[PDB]
Amino acid sequence: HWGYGKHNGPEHWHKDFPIAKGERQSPVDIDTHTAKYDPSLKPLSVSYDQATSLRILNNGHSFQVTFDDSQDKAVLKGGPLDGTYRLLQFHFHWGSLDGQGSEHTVDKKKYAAELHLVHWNTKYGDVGKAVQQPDGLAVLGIFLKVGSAKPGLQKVVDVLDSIKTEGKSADFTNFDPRGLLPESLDYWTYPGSLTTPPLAECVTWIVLKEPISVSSEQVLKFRKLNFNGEGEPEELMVDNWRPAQPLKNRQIKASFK
Ligand SMILES: NS(=O)(=O)c1cccc(NC(=O)NCCCCO)c1
Ligand SMILES: NS(=O)(=O)c1cccc(NC(=O)NCCCCO)c1
Ligand SMILES: [Zn+2]
Repeated sequence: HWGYGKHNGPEHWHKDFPIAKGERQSPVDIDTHTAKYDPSLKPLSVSYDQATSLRILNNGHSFQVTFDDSQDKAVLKGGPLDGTYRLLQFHFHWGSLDGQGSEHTVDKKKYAAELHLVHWNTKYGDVGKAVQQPDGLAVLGIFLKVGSAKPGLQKVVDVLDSIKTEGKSADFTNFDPRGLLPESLDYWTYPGSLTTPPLAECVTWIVLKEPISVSSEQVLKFRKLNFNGEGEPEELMVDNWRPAQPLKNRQIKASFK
């Protein structure tokens, strides 16, 4: 199957997912001197008060926390978005070294990791329908920088021992994703895609200006996860990021000056 190694990684994906070479692929480099401030962009509305987390799981390419999206509990609205998008899951991408790991870059700078909070457009009824639409998903991307610890991440970090290998999952109820946000909601936005197969061109990307700070010990625990399943040769889950893709006929807009 696909992965992030030399024999199944991003340079190979197009052979099974030809949209990998499409017109609105993600991630991209955000050139801060080419992004345009758009004073028409509304502030984001992050309404996570009623979020209901369910499980945390190792799916062989990241770890993911899932949420009950059977009704408008945790939603993302405003910003560039029309209508209401429900939080479905979040997951991360990270590096083997602190100078790499993020998918988006800022002026070619790579961050140690990147958080993706994945939301789907309720007008399409279910997520499978949404992924077929150019405005079906909104992913809120947040950079992780190595510095002080992020207290709202520690509960995630402390359970990763229990989902070391692909296919493992654990209960992860009563987790508050608001603890993963930075102070500012200033953002860049552009139309793009999923950054993993199937690479569907269905995502409004909203990337926050302000990174969150996580400690070295927190990101070390990401790097102890495994791509493999139990009983298989161990392969550390590191460098699960796609590099920046051609911007092509797109403009990145900024909500701030
Ligand atoms: N899904 S994909 O990235 O297009 C892809 C393309 C080519 C091979 C793979 N999987 C592979 O196993 N490639 C190398 C073979 C190692 C066999 O044990 C996935
Ligand atoms: N990395 S991302 O653009 O935020 C994103 C968001 C939502 C879905 C995906 N891609 C996938 O879930 N691919 C399915 C992989 C099958 C095993 O879990 C990527
Ligand atoms: Zn992602």
